[PDB]
Amino acid sequence: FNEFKTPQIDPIFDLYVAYGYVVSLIRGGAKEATLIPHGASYLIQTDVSNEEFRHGLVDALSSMLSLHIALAKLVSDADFSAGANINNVYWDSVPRNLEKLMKDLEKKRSVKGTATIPITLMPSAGKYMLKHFGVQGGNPIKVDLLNYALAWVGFHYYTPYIK
DNA sequence: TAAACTGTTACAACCAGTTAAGGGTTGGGGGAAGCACTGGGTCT
Repeated sequence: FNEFKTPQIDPIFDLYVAYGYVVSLIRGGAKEATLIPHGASYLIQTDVSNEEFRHGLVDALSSMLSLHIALAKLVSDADFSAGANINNVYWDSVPRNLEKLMKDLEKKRSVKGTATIPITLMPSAGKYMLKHFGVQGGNPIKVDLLNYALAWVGFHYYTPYIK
């Protein structure tokens, strides 16, 4: 077994990245696996280290890009781009994020940077956050690229939305 | 000089007959179903 560790942020985005983990594992096999909910941890029990998790993730990401291209800068009708996203800036940030993910996680190498977190994935996300008196010039909260992609795939594939 | 004795207190028939107990006609029209105010990202 591997006991894939999942960081704790909030039981909305954390459940989204858990959905991404479980969908990536079920994509490509991963038999005799289970999901153990720990309030917010939402851990996975599977007997594999990393082969089929990569296979399922790349398959799901290829399907993501295909759906984005099929749907119509690079605004489309995709759920993960404009079907649920309320910001016009997201309609262009999602294509570039997916393109960067394609350029990064295809030659068997890890990620190198991070990304912002949107309202749809986590309602508690915003560029203005106070610490003691006021807010900063940027956003202290950041999400890893792999975690961001898994949250995106979980949001588009699992949670339902009404527009 | 006395102060109603007694059989009797209605019988019998019958105790609504029929007919219909709404007929019709319309069962919300017609408008609107939040107007703004608060914008979140990515860059210089």
